[PDB]
Amino acid sequence: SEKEQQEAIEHIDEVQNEIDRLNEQASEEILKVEQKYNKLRQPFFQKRSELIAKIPNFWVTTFVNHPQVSALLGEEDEEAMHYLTRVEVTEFEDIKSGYRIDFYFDENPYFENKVLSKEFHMSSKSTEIKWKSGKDMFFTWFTGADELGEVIKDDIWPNPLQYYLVP
Amino acid sequence: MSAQAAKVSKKELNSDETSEKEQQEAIEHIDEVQNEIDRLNEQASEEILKVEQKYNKLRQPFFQKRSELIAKIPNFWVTTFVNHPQVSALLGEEDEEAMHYLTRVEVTEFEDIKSGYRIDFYFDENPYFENKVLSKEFHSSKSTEIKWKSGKDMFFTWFTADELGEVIKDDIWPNPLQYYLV
Ligand SMILES: OC[C@H]1O[C@H](O[C@H]2O[C@H](CO)[C@@H](O)[C@H](O)[C@H]2O)[C@H](O)[C@@H](O)[C@@H]1O
Ligand SMILES: OC[C@H]1O[C@H](O[C@H]2O[C@H](CO)[C@@H](O)[C@H](O)[C@H]2O)[C@H](O)[C@@H](O)[C@@H]1O
Repeated sequence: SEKEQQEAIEHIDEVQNEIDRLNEQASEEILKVEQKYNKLRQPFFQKRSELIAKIPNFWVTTFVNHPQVSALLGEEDEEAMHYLTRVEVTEFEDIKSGYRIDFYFDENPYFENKVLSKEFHMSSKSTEIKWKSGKDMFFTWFTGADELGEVIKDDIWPNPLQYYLVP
Repeated sequence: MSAQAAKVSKKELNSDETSEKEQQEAIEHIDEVQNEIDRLNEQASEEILKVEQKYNKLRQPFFQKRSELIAKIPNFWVTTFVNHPQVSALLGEEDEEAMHYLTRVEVTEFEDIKSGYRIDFYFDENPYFENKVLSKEFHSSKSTEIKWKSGKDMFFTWFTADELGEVIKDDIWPNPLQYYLV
């Protein structure tokens, strides 16, 4: 029994080793699916970008019509957001590495930066905002950072029209 | 006819046609592109579901075997829990004494046509309650009514949710052995 309990635990160790290999294989095959479809989708996101450029205030309105993102938007934040021209989400090619969100802003009284970028690593890198005279204030989320990041990546990004078109 | 044509002319001319139209056209063209995106999302989804079904079937006999082996080791699950940083903190010295009678944990997920998951806790005969199995389901959660013995009423507040359930399901279930040892 003291030996039998010992036999059982070695046997548990071996079964768990098989479990672990199978958990690893499943994760790898899933990740490859995501890597595959991230590549196939890229020409359509590019095209979709060009079309959104023809709808002024597309990204502001999309954000405003999203219950979670709106909770993140103060008065001046939303005014700054009027210079918001384009949002891109790019997942790193291997997917596991993380992703980046780019926010393009037209020339504005708030900051010098053309693009404000937030990167997520699997760790969080963001653009330093070159605020203009006395403008230093959403933009705090900029500097948990991954909740709004996931909302944009996973909710808004696949179908932003779902929010644009629905007050 | 003259008066009718006058009304018609006024209506069609007098009664924007750059910016509005541009917008409306763009929206229709974005929808077209979305349809391509959605088909791709659906293909990926299907692919991931086929991968998940395959490895689920591969994994199952091993998790079955692992449970039967676990039942031969006294204290496996207390030791696993006491060694887990978040479950350990919820165990008083009492709940720990009770968990010595805990022979078996099962986590069963029903995802296909969502019904959440279930954790079943099997106990040998013990001084604290009558129940052979204490279960909890999370979809927001159903739980076994514990039939305490006589002033034995006591972690087991959990059966009166999300965080602990997720910990056991997501952390410990796939590999309890890393806590049992480490
Ligand atoms: O792989 C299955 C998922 O496909 C979509 O999500 C991926 O594609 C999106 C763009 O269409 C990305 O924003 C996202 O990060 C990717 O995970 C779909 O939105 C999901 O519901 C599917 O499960
Ligand atoms: O298809 C049989 C069952 O597969 C899944 O369950 C197995 O895989 C899980 C992790 O992938 C293990 O945690 C579980 O113990 C295995 O039995 C699925 O969760 C079940 O609903 C399926 O019946």
